[PDB]
Amino acid sequence: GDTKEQRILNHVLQHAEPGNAQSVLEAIDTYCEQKEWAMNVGDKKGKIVDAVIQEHQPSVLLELGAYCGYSAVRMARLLSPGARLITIEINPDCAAITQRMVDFAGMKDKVTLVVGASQDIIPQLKKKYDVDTLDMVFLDHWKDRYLPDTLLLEECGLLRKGTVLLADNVICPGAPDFLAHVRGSSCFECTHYQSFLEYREVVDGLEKAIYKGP
Ligand SMILES: C[S@@+](CC[C@H](N)C(=O)[O-])C[C@H]1O[C@@H](n2cnc3c(N)ncnc32)[C@H](O)[C@@H]1O
Ligand SMILES: O=[N+]([O-])c1cc(O)c(O)c([N+](=O)[O-])c1
Ligand SMILES: [Mg+2]
Repeated sequence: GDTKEQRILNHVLQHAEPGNAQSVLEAIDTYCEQKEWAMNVGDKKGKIVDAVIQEHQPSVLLELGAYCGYSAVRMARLLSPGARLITIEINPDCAAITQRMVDFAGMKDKVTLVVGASQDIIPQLKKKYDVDTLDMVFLDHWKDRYLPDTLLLEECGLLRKGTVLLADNVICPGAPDFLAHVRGSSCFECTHYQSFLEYREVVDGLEKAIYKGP
């Protein structure tokens, strides 16, 4: 047998162009529109992710939630030489898929994959992954972790003035406690980017929260 995540990977390996990150993204998006929905950020919201990366030019980018590697490929392809993406994924099989997808897309030199839970890895980023502060964070893991991991990132000293947090799914499925925190707090300057849930006409949005200092 096989799983949805394996079928998405197999579609890419068999139909996308090796070394062509854009072709990998398009193959995933086509498979998910035509065959089986999956929780990749997708094309519409992905254009917004792309725009945030282009506006901030992060040198150290952290992703929480890798899944099959769609967003890791999408983001990595816009980073400059010497920039790096650290992506944390709790499920070892998804992590294996993500590394296979990254490698196929020609992005392996940009990406450090970490297997584990964000809450376990964040407190180790400075000591084990040679992070000082982060330039940007993409939150796209289980939504009940968005608030507590944001507080962990801050308390661990990983945010600096101007660090960008970009959170998927703030409308659907929703992340209301995260939203109330960053919006209400004087420590974050927030902008809402409304769009659509991946591969659907359901409304969703992203929140961009720029840290302003403690
Ligand atoms: C929405 S999918 C990620 C999609 C990906 N960002 C993309 O756009 O291609 C969410 C993932 O977060 C992972 N996950 C859930 N809780 C986690 C945690 N605490 N730390 C790391 N990964 C987690 C899940 O195993 C799943 O792969
Ligand atoms: O249920 N969904 O439509 C989604 C969509 C998403 O984009 C997700 O990131 C998600 N999740 O992490 O649980 C779920
Ligand atoms: Mg999502």
